Amino acid sequence: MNKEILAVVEAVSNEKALPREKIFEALESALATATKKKYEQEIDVRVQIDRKSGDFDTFRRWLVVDEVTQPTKEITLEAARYEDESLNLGDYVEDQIESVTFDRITTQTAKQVIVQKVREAERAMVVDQFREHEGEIITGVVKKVNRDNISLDLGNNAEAVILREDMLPRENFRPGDRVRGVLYSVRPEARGAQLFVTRSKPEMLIELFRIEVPEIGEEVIEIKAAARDPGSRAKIAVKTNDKRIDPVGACVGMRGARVQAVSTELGGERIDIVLWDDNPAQFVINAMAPADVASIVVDEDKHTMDIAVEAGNLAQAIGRNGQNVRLASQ
Amino acid sequence: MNLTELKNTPVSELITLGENMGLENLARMRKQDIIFAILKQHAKSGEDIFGDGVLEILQDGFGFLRSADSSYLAGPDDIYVSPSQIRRFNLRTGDTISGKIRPPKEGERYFALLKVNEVNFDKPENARNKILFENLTPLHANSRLRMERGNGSTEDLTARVLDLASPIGRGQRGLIVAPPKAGKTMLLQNIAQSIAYNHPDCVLMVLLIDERPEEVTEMQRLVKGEVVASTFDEPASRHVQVAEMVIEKAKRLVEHKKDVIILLDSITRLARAYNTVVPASGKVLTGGVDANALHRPKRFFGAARNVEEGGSLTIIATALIDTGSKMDEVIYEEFKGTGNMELHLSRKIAEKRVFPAIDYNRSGTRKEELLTTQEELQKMWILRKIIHPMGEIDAMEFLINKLAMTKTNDDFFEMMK
RNA sequence: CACAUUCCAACCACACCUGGCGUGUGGC
DNA sequence: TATCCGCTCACAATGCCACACGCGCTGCTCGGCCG
Repeated sequence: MNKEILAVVEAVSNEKALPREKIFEALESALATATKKKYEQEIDVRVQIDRKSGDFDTFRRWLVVDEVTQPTKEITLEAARYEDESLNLGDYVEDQIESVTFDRITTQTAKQVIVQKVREAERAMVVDQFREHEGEIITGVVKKVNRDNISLDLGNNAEAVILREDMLPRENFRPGDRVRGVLYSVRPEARGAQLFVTRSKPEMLIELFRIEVPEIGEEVIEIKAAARDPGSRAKIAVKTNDKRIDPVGACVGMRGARVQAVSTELGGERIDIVLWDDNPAQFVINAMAPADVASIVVDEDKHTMDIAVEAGNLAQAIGRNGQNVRLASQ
Repeated sequence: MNLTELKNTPVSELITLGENMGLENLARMRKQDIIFAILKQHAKSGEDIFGDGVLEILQDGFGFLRSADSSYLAGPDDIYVSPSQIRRFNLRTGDTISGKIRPPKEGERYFALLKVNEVNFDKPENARNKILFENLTPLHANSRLRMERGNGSTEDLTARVLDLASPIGRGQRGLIVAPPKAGKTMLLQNIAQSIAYNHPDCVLMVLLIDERPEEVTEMQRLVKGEVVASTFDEPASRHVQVAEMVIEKAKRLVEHKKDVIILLDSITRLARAYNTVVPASGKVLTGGVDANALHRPKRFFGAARNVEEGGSLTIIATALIDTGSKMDEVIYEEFKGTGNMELHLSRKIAEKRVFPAIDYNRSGTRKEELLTTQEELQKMWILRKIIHPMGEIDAMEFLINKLAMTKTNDDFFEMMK
């Protein structure tokens, strides 16, 4: 029998994702499930196949508690006199041996646990190797699109997920194109979707800058705050530690080229880049650009900013859905 | 409307063009599908079409016109031709065909080439009269392909030392024995820029197989030449297909008396793909590599030759060694004694921040006297005599210092006196 | 210029196995 | 050449099912030969 388990442990194709130790512990869990299915009772046990010495064996777990239900896993907190427990809780025994691990039900449950854990192991390895990319822009091809979630192939058995809020209300994709995005959420213990990648943010735009601007990356133009209505607007107020570097002159570029390049990379999104000030009044004056206001009432007790606009600039100070305000309000 | 002048346009330009043509939101379909729909509508407005593409004959006998940007893949933007045209104009694999094309019909899924106006940049009448590539008589390289740029920058040295290590000519067979972490991509970029500046007459062909996509997008818009690559996101089928078809294109170009040069990276991964695509031969040697699995790569490597009648096919293939792979070990063992031009790169110098990490004594070129006059012959002989007793890293750094001390190889030869 | 085979969203097509001949046995 | 007769060779003597079983001029020499 040990020859069969040695053959199945050596015949693993992805020995990296599942080395001998975790493969043997998977087989241990499978044999424990098989033993559970053997007896009508529900007793959890361990195997300890003895990877390199010889064949396998089985133990019996107690999980010492004051309960009595399923006495196969019931031992009182003081039953440590004879049989050499000596501890309060956690004392287990090797009582049960002679576990059949080759019949039809055993083989079926073994294959089930093996496939479940190879899925778990590939998930764990891909998340551990591509999680540090959280905050960077990575490309990838989509392979399935649905009304609630879409999948992405990154390569080397790497699967990324994009939800509905992860996509723009009007952006579009289909299996075959190479889309880029930043990974924002990570769940190395998730059962399904693992690599929550999207853009859906202005900080993603910041990363875009870090990729497209050689100056950005050494903190030459500090980005203070930014808000984005997806596919609609991108308000952003940045500062500059230097006095000769103009943010609306450098970050915007020449005759509106860098901002227009980012807009056409996002699919025509109006981006308002403005200079940050050390006062909330002038900050919100400049944030509603393009506009012209001469009313500032800031209240830190009520967190209120009364910024009245001149009659005529209303449609320019509010915009569609209150954009120039709703972004500035956030 | 030509296919190239429409496809090399940016994706956003295609989206705006389709939206101006009165279509659904084009952000859903892929680039090939966008091109297909755009051509469908542009033909629905009349507009007799003019297309082009590289020919591929399938097992049935018909032909498909693949495009260069899609790395010669199958898509709705493909042009179908019946075997009747192939029998009439005497076409073959690798022949780029350009001419008039029409809209498709119901039940048809591809366009039809009506009449060809260009075959491999030639008259369609002379397309049937061309000597086969196999019937040609190979020879040694005679015309020297100088790689010296002449500006003496921090990158030109990369080619200068090259010309100081192993001369290269038209139709030469080249191997690059370099371990990883060495900068083979930098060497390829330098040699591509050198061949684009010095010899713009000969067509440059650069191929990247089983490569990461970043290098693909870098090479596709950095060098002056038609860049076709194939990333690892596809099975070995596409790899071997693009290899066969690019070598067929090169053979057709040489048959049309054109000097072609193929930069390949890497021959090891291509041999890996050729091994995993071919069925088993019955037995197995060390490394899991089949016996006949290397027949196709070896052929690919032997296709390079200097034609006596006209044209040439130079190849420079990079090999992966020192990777701890049994498969790569046996592949390099097989490919070692195969070519006449080899360049060995030292990993110890590579990851010692001494670029370009070259190995002088290990590298060389057979029949190098046919690619250089007596002057550079004696100069290189003196250089080899003075560098042989020296070590590896010290000699490399001394040579690169004496090279950077000047602009070109002539000034170095003069200062060596 | 012309006939023109147009290659692998649910799913339709990808479905199955012995008296050839003799002999023997039994019932109507 | 009749004509009955004999020889002998070619053509017959229900018709349904159920089950079982099976391989008796091919092994050793001479003549062939287009993917």
